Amino acid sequence: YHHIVTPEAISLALENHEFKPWIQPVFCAQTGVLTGCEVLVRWEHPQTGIIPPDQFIPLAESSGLIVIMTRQLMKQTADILMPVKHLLPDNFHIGINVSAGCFLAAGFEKECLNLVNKLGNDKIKLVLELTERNPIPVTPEARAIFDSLHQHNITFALDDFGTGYATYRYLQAFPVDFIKIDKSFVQMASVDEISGHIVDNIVELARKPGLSIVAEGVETQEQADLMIGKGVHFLQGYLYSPPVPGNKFISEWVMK
Amino acid sequence: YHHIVTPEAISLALENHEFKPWIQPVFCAQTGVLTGCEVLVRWEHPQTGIIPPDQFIPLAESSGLIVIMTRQLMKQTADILMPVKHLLPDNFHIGINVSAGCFLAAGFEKECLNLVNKLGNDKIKLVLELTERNPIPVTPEARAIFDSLHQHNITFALDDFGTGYATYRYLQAFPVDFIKIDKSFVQMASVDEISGHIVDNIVELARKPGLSIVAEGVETQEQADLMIGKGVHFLQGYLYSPPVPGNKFISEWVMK
Ligand SMILES: Nc1nc2c(ncn2[C@@H]2O[C@@H]3COP(=O)(O)O[C@H]4[C@@H](O)[C@H](n5cnc6c(=O)[nH]c(N)nc65)O[C@@H]4COP(=O)(O)O[C@H]3[C@H]2O)c(=O)[nH]1
Ligand SMILES: Nc1nc2c(ncn2[C@@H]2O[C@@H]3COP(=O)(O)O[C@H]4[C@@H](O)[C@H](n5cnc6c(=O)[nH]c(N)nc65)O[C@@H]4COP(=O)(O)O[C@H]3[C@H]2O)c(=O)[nH]1
Ligand SMILES: OC[C@H]1CC[C@H](O)CC1
Ligand SMILES: OC[C@H]1CC[C@H](O)CC1
Ligand SMILES: [Ca+2]
Ligand SMILES: [Ca+2]
Ligand SMILES: [Ca+2]
Ligand SMILES: [Ca+2]
Repeated sequence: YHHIVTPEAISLALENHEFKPWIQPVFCAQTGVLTGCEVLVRWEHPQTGIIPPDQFIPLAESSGLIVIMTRQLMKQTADILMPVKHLLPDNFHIGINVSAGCFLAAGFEKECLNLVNKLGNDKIKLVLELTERNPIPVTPEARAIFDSLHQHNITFALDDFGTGYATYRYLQAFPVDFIKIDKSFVQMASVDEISGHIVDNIVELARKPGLSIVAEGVETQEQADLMIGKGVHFLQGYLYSPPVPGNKFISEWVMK
Repeated sequence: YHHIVTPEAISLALENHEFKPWIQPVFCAQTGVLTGCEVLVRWEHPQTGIIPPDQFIPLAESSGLIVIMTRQLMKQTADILMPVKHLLPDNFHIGINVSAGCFLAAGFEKECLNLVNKLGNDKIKLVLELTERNPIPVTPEARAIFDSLHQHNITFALDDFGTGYATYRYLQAFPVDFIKIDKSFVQMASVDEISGHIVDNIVELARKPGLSIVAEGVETQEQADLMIGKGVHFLQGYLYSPPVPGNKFISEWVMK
């Protein structure tokens, strides 16, 4: 078959609450312990099964529907974690992918605070994951939103570090708290006379005062060893677990 | 807008010859003259319009249908250029994206030769664009195909340079003739204290093989200037032209 995703299809799916948060664990690189997670959206379409984000997020962004989607994902994430919030490790980080439209929408900050207040400000840390692809623009208006969120104890990550066109300029405007190295670099062989120099360079550029580095996309122990050896702070990847449904995240990570 | 497609849908589209070669011009960095092109597939679906490769190539590759697709694209490319082959610049390069399945299929080399023989061996140069993503495996069998194609005056490019896990190893197994710097790096701002150091590093690593370098994805004169100044040999990008249909490529680039 040939299914076509249009704004009308996404909008109906939102009405039916078919966009679910799946969750991928994040770990301390030095101790191996659970420190957090990233929420990754999945469209659980009753007739066709699970549709991944690459087959709808870009249209959700250009149509504006992402705003409603992310609002639902944040409510649902809170609903999943509320019953086990007392079992989470202290300072448990929750990563939410935030596109430019979401960030700039009126009431965004109130939705962030609502998630934090449900789970416990003393307990979790909300991490808003931003990207240089189709980015938040550098305006005083955008920086004011960013600063207000920071003042309310919300933090930020930069996704896909090493792939952006003007990353220093971006970080100047949006001084985030975490740098997530793009998976492409995380998976490069240290011994390779080309690729080992690339990942070396990217990781060195990522070392900035106060910024914690997350190596995302770790698939093998040898990738993990390279990142650990470079003093990266957090690890995320298929080696540990792909993203899983809420209940499975609770059963396999919060409880283990 | 997002098309969720099955092997059965691709196969029917191949039966209907709906996969068309679009063509993007490539230029000499020093003189600005037309030197070649890259063929980029477009699914011209009669009911829904033009579907880009990101919404079907990966399934074409995993299903095996890419083999038939590329065979069609090569025949069609020859059919487009045959009527104007005498008007092409001498040594006109034709870049064809070749996935692992295509490369390894019996009769691949004969399909390459058929294209070359139609357009003229002393006239064009067929360039097979390979990628480290889902790559040809490093086996004696694979290297024998690669060598035989080289002995028949066919050449190779490495796509997406700067993104592969073990690029030196890859080039040692598959000693290509051109390096294409990935667009992500070509578009980095030289003045950026992060991104300028990344593109600097990637371009210096791209010299290491001592091959011709193509900068793809050039969108601004400043990107072009950075690449020209670094001694890159060829330029390709929206600054000059996006990929266009065959007739338009002939009318706008081949002809004057
Ligand atoms: N091969 C491999 N892949 C790994 C590994 N570890 C993690 N990943 C995948 O890498 C992606 C990480 O998220 P991302 O870079 O922000 O990249 C994300 C993000 O840009 C976007 N996205 C996902 N969820 C959301 C969302 O709720 N909102 C928005 N605006 N974008 C989202 O979709 C992209 C793709 O998401 P997913 O398909 O869920 O793909 C996810 C994740 O499952 C690994 O070890 N190996
Ligand atoms: N933003 C921007 N983009 C530019 C610019 N100049 C060129 N591009 C785009 O960058 C891509 C370059 O091809 P690629 O990296 O091999 O990346 C290709 C290639 O991996 C694959 N693909 C395309 N045609 C074929 C094919 O016939 N066979 C196979 N196996 N893969 C193909 O799909 C990918 C995407 O192709 P396209 O969507 O046609 O996208 C093309 C091209 O239109 C620029 O200045 N700005
Ligand atoms: O657990 C550490 C956290 C690092 C920031 C990332 O964005 C989410 C997880
Ligand atoms: O025109 C020069 C050619 C360089 C190799 C590329 O793969 C296509 C164009
Ligand atoms: Ca992310
Ligand atoms: Ca990533
Ligand atoms: Ca290519
Ligand atoms: Ca590329």
